[PDB]
Amino acid sequence: MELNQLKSVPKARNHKTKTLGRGHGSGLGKTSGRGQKGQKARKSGLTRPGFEGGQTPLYRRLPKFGNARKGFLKQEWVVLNLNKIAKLKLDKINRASLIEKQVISAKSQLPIKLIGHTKLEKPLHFEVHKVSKQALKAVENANGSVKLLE
Amino acid sequence: MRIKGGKQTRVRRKKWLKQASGSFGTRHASYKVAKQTVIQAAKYAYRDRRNKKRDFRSLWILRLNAALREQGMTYSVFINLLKKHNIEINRKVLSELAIKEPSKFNLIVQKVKSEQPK
Amino acid sequence: MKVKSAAKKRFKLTKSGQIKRKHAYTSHLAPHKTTKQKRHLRKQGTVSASDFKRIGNLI
RNA sequence: AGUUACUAAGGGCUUAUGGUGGAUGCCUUGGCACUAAUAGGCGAUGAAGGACGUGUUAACCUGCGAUAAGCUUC
RNA sequence: GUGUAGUGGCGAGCGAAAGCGGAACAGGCCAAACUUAUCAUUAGAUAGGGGUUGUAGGGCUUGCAAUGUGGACUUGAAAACGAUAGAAGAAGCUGUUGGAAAGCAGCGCGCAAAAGGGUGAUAGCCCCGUAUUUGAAAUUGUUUUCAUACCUAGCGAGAUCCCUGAGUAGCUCGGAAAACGUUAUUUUGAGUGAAUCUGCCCAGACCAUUGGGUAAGCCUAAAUACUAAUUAGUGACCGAUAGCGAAACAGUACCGUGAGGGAAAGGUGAAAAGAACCCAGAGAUGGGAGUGAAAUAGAUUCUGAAACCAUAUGCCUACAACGUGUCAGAGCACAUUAAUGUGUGAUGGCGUGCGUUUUGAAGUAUGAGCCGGCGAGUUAUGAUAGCAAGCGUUAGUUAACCAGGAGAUGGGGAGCUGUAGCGAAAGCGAGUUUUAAAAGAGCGUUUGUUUGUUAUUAUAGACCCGAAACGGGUUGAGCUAGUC
RNA sequence: AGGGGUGAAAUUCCAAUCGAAAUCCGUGAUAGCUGGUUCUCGUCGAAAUAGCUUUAAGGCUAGCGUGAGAUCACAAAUAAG
RNA sequence: UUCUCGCAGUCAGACAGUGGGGGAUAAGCUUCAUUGUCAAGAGGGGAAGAGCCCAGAUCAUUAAAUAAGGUCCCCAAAAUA
RNA sequence: UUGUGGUAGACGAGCGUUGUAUUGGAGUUGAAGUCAAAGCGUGAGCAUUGGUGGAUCCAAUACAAGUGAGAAUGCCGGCA
RNA sequence: AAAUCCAGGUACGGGUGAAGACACCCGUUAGGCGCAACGGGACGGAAAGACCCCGUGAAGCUUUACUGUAGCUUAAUAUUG
RNA sequence: AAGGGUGCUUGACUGUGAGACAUACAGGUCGAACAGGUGAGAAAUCAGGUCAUAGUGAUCCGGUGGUCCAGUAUGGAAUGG
Ligand SMILES: [Mg+2]
Ligand SMILES: [Mg+2]
Ligand SMILES: [Mg+2]
Ligand SMILES: [Mg+2]
Ligand SMILES: [Mg+2]
Ligand SMILES: [Mg+2]
Ligand SMILES: [Mg+2]
Ligand SMILES: [Mg+2]
Ligand SMILES: [Mg+2]
Ligand SMILES: [Mg+2]
Ligand SMILES: [Mg+2]
Ligand SMILES: [Mg+2]
Ligand SMILES: [Mg+2]
Ligand SMILES: [Mg+2]
Ligand SMILES: [Mg+2]
Ligand SMILES: [Mg+2]
Ligand SMILES: [Mg+2]
Ligand SMILES: [Mg+2]
Ligand SMILES: [Mg+2]
Ligand SMILES: [Mg+2]
Ligand SMILES: [Mg+2]
Ligand SMILES: [Mg+2]
Ligand SMILES: [Mg+2]
Ligand SMILES: [Mg+2]
Ligand SMILES: [Mg+2]
Ligand SMILES: [Mg+2]
Ligand SMILES: [Mg+2]
Ligand SMILES: [Mg+2]
Ligand SMILES: [Mg+2]
Ligand SMILES: [Mg+2]
Ligand SMILES: [Mg+2]
Ligand SMILES: [Mg+2]
Ligand SMILES: [Mg+2]
Ligand SMILES: [Mg+2]
Ligand SMILES: [Mg+2]
Ligand SMILES: [Mg+2]
Ligand SMILES: [Mg+2]
Ligand SMILES: [Mg+2]
Ligand SMILES: [Mg+2]
Ligand SMILES: [Mg+2]
Ligand SMILES: [Mg+2]
Ligand SMILES: [Mg+2]
Ligand SMILES: [Mg+2]
Ligand SMILES: [Mg+2]
Ligand SMILES: [Mg+2]
Ligand SMILES: [Mg+2]
Ligand SMILES: [Mg+2]
Ligand SMILES: [Mg+2]
Ligand SMILES: [Mg+2]
Ligand SMILES: [Mg+2]
Ligand SMILES: [Mg+2]
Ligand SMILES: [Mg+2]
Ligand SMILES: [Mg+2]
Ligand SMILES: [Mg+2]
Ligand SMILES: [Mg+2]
Ligand SMILES: [Mg+2]
Ligand SMILES: [Mg+2]
Ligand SMILES: [Mg+2]
Ligand SMILES: [Mg+2]
Ligand SMILES: [Mg+2]
Ligand SMILES: [Mg+2]
Ligand SMILES: [Mg+2]
Ligand SMILES: [Mg+2]
Ligand SMILES: [Mg+2]
Ligand SMILES: [Mg+2]
Ligand SMILES: [Mg+2]
Ligand SMILES: [Mg+2]
Ligand SMILES: [Mg+2]
Ligand SMILES: [Mg+2]
Ligand SMILES: [Mg+2]
Ligand SMILES: [Mg+2]
Ligand SMILES: [Mg+2]
Ligand SMILES: [Mg+2]
Ligand SMILES: [Mg+2]
Ligand SMILES: [Mg+2]
Ligand SMILES: [Mg+2]
Ligand SMILES: [Mg+2]
Ligand SMILES: [Mg+2]
Repeated sequence: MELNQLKSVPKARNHKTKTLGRGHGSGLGKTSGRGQKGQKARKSGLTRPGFEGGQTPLYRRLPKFGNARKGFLKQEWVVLNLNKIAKLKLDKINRASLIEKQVISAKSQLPIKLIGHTKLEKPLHFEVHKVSKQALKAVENANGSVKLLE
Repeated sequence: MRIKGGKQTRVRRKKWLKQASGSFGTRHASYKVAKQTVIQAAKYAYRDRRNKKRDFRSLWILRLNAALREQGMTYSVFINLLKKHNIEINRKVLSELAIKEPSKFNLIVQKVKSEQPK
Repeated sequence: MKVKSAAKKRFKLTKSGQIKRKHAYTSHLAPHKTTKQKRHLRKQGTVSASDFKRIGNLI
């Protein structure tokens, strides 16, 4: 395309802009889509979100959830899942190898966890802080191995 | 970018003014009254097209009715005879015949009068 | 936009976007309800479709 | 006896012209928002801001201060 | 990081501190010990040496190694880069329309100069300039070099002695600061009040263990905030109702006792060559003449719209019930964006305006005297949904910042979304919560991300106009009320 | 000298204004209440109902409209039994 | 006309027939259920009329057949017994 | 073949103004503006000629908006 | 000059209609245009009704309405033997 | 019979719950069937309060009992779940 003839893909650039003040021929004149003389037709707006006209809102009607660990943050974990790790190409899965594969950031010290049930064909040698009993069963059903770092 | 209105309002206003040419005083001078008169005149024109279609039929019926009463026949029976004889002619052309061609109009009335239906 | 502090602490989300909630009438006046009513109100629920739209933009 | 035009004191319509008026169009020793640098003060050695006065020159504006529309030096 | 932990009549709302990525980076100095000299040395005071801390430091006594490196630092000398005036600075003629050439056409030329302004129209080569090369007697700014003051220096041994900031830290009673509506931490109006490196404070009440740090003394460049002003320049900014209220002599005229409020108004022509002279008139002025391309460009000075006021060709109108038009329709008068043409309309049929708000308006409801200009859905930051494009299954994409034209962009992977869910949570994991249960039931056992456009929405004044009001500051007792 | 003054007292007077001056500022106060909101064509096209509401001239959800997608029959309409 | 998603407007209704409540078998009254119209709908009949009857306007035609209603004149159209 | 009354409202397709970027073109042998006329379009709208006017303007494809006036006892100016 | 003014070429009777018509339906009357008068109508003009109601409006005032507070009073504590 | 009397008892249970009624939401109503351990009865069977429909109040806040959860460096505690 030249600079004197440049075109967008159809139905990508231009869409029908709803002009609210330019005449009745567009169907959006005078009132401009607000309705007629009520609260929603003034400049203020649409009240508050969640309001119910004075009736107790839904959130104010329902009991509050409880936070057992008040003031704490859940310990984040980096999880290696067995259904997808097969797609990744590597053997002897340790922290350093994941760093080279850039699954984990080198500036992170989160403990590695092993999760999954899906059967894997080739054997892998994991170095994981935590592993499920049946995930370990699947891994050791093949000729792989898992060592639990402490 | 301050777009300024000029030649846009005046052109569309002068169109309405041009349409309302020949009106009484301010009805052709001021744009507002001119616009109202054109809309009202358009409504009148629309309604009178329909009313013209009906009024000219009535006038043809009246002329045809008169042309028949001079010969002793009535409109109500003339059309019935026309239908039974299968003759299909507008009252417009029939009235035009009775005003322009008295002899041939009299020929049509003579055939519808007595000749065997079909 | 700020998430409403009352919308949270009362509405937890799920995998498919459903908004979990707790049943009301479970704070006091226990003898005025039957054990069937109490054990049915103990379980949690989800907001109805009439409120799903209003809670989605609230969270 | 019957059917009849001319009237225009004045008014209406179309078109053309003249007058009041400054809309539209073009322009601007003027404004606005910033960029890159400089600088971020003046004053008892009299400040900022004013009054008065000064011409071969009516008033106003600007400059100037009894050395008064300018004085000396580089 | 996140609108996260939290804080909120747990309502409206408010909202960090760690960590990570960047811009810049710098650490110094007193009091006390100890010692010197002097003060009727009652010093408990003055002036010096010594010292500045946490993997504790310093002083006391005793040795080795040192003559340096660096400053937030004083005076000078020299040099460089600038600022406040400037100098030089290339290249065209002919013909045509035209009042006028620079336009147009022919043939050329210069360029580190084709930014711009003027010149009788629209000029690279007519002029001033611009690119580029340069230049300061005098004042002033930045940097560098040399010298010169001031400050600035390591590692041991022994002694077991001394010093390390008091109405201070804590505590109680009322407040506050931090995101916190008072509470671990910080601060203070009243009261009380400690200890001295085996010491004191801190790690969200508090105690013990562990660890971190040295309060009650001071100074500290850089990155950061802003533009009244000076120089250069830019604008998908405005172009006399716009842009500053103010293009003009605008905070003026004017209004008010005062504080205070506050306008309108630009354009002759290339050049005044601004109309000598004649006629009418008292004169202004007008009509000729003259200049000029144009005087219907004449100082009333670019163009000159509508409402409004007058003149006239043509048609109609003085027995006529009219939202004034429409459909038919004679006669009259003309001839065009050549079209079953145009102007008027004797007469016949039909016919109670436009917006607003209402169940319902011709309305005895409302708003507009007419004309012209101005006048009301936007922007910034986020969320959802539709459409489309880029990249894709260990995906996708950068924010700040740096370089680059006030650029596209490159670097920057800090982070954000998705990849595994369930549970209040520890926790488990294609499972998980409930439960004695594996039974039953709830939720899951998959379909992504970054942009562009549109629609809606949240915070902001949020489509525009309109209150009576409230709070804070100033000006008024020249009118009037009281008193002297 | 103004949440003040003065008042032989009437809500008098305080610069033609006084149930509490004038002016500037917060300020573009707020208004569920009036008024206004500017070009065109085509397709489709409502409601004035229920519950709650310090709610009754307002608001939320449901009912009725519109755009996109799915469901082909077992879904939904019109007649007969 | 069922299900899912985006965007709404509506919460003042009116009259006519039919079955009732309140009123007095009064109201162009008020409150309900149901069938229609108007609201948001012109045309023809009703002399004139938002809601009654006939019906549903894409534009042009000086074409034809009809619905409610009507045929002495206004005003289109009739005659017999 | 079935359709095309319509307010609130939903959806789709377009016109017009100013400027910018790429192309091309017109203009003192007369551009914009401005007036008149017996033209062309389904609609916003678009041309042709002549008078006045004296220097800029037009067409196409995209982009950005202070982008469309008949009403607000709307503001300003003029005139009834 | 002035308020006023949607454009007007602006009759009466009965009826109708948003329920009291210069403009609608049916009839009657009326040559075009002034001047001097007087006020019947144009629900005439001037004042976004002061009466009534509505607004989760304002302001002034009152009290054993609520929450506070200036001032007054009592005690502890410091100055304080 | 769902009314009256007698004997034995406490199902006036624990964890649940396919499917429906009615509903804007929040809530309400009926309930087969499963596991545990019981009561009556020889057994079949019945019992998750009464012949049925009124006898009831959300959220926030704080208190009480239990508890296989948290415990702001660690062990507790405080304070929460
Ligand atoms: Mg519409
Ligand atoms: Mg809308
Ligand atoms: Mg309403
Ligand atoms: Mg309105
Ligand atoms: Mg509304
Ligand atoms: Mg309430
Ligand atoms: Mg305009
Ligand atoms: Mg005459
Ligand atoms: Mg005349
Ligand atoms: Mg020179
Ligand atoms: Mg030169
Ligand atoms: Mg030039
Ligand atoms: Mg402490
Ligand atoms: Mg605070
Ligand atoms: Mg220590
Ligand atoms: Mg702790
Ligand atoms: Mg210390
Ligand atoms: Mg101005
Ligand atoms: Mg002006
Ligand atoms: Mg004065
Ligand atoms: Mg002259
Ligand atoms: Mg003039
Ligand atoms: Mg002029
Ligand atoms: Mg006559
Ligand atoms: Mg007569
Ligand atoms: Mg009449
Ligand atoms: Mg007539
Ligand atoms: Mg007529
Ligand atoms: Mg009429
Ligand atoms: Mg309008
Ligand atoms: Mg009304
Ligand atoms: Mg009414
Ligand atoms: Mg009237
Ligand atoms: Mg009235
Ligand atoms: Mg009104
Ligand atoms: Mg009026
Ligand atoms: Mg106007
Ligand atoms: Mg999107
Ligand atoms: Mg980048
Ligand atoms: Mg399961
Ligand atoms: Mg994609
Ligand atoms: Mg006095
Ligand atoms: Mg007050
Ligand atoms: Mg009184
Ligand atoms: Mg007075
Ligand atoms: Mg306002
Ligand atoms: Mg209010
Ligand atoms: Mg339709
Ligand atoms: Mg209805
Ligand atoms: Mg109903
Ligand atoms: Mg209301
Ligand atoms: Mg709704
Ligand atoms: Mg009703
Ligand atoms: Mg009702
Ligand atoms: Mg009825
Ligand atoms: Mg009744
Ligand atoms: Mg009744
Ligand atoms: Mg009624
Ligand atoms: Mg309505
Ligand atoms: Mg009708
Ligand atoms: Mg009729
Ligand atoms: Mg139709
Ligand atoms: Mg027929
Ligand atoms: Mg018939
Ligand atoms: Mg007849
Ligand atoms: Mg339609
Ligand atoms: Mg353009
Ligand atoms: Mg022209
Ligand atoms: Mg505008
Ligand atoms: Mg009546
Ligand atoms: Mg009123
Ligand atoms: Mg109140
Ligand atoms: Mg209030
Ligand atoms: Mg005391
Ligand atoms: Mg018994
Ligand atoms: Mg019993
Ligand atoms: Mg409470
Ligand atoms: Mg602990």
